[PDB]
Amino acid sequence: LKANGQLEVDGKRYEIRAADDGTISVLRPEQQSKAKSFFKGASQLIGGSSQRAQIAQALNEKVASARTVLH
Amino acid sequence: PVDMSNLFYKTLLDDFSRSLEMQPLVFDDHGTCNMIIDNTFALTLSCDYARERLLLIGLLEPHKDIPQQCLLAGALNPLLNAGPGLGLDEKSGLYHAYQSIPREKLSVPTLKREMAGLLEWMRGWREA
Repeated sequence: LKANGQLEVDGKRYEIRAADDGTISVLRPEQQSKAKSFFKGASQLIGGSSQRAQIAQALNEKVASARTVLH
Repeated sequence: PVDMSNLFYKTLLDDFSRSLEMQPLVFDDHGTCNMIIDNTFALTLSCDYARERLLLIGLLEPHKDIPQQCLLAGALNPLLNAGPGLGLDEKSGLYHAYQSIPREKLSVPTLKREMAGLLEWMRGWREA
């Protein structure tokens, strides 16, 4: 049930991992600070960030509810 | 009420994760999915629900002495071939690479192709 996906496209294979604090620590240390700054700001980049977050949080709640129906 | 059509992005992301044969990637409560690729690149997928588009956003790392004129030529790339763009974020002082995919055009192969495109663009800039 692996954490590391393999994206294959156009004769290339890329390893994908979710970016949590653990996975950031594995970057070279000289890369980590900018990566952290990038990730911290990324969700605020697009105009209308407040409203987008309100929508996202509501959708995720609905997803959690659908899971409860199954269980 | 909640506009359930806005779960389209999650559904796609689930299908992408299944293709990648991996534990499902998720959007957080800001509508973003942060990823590290090849222990090297920082990439985020961001849902812009209001504008019906998915954004692919990457951290660029140009040489400190790449002339700003070169980066501004790069900035025209979307016009030239509908490929990724770049710009400066003034909050962070960091250069960002980006691609937008309208909801109408999203699919698992399109997302794969566009992510690889973005990555190779990032790769080119980092070593230019």
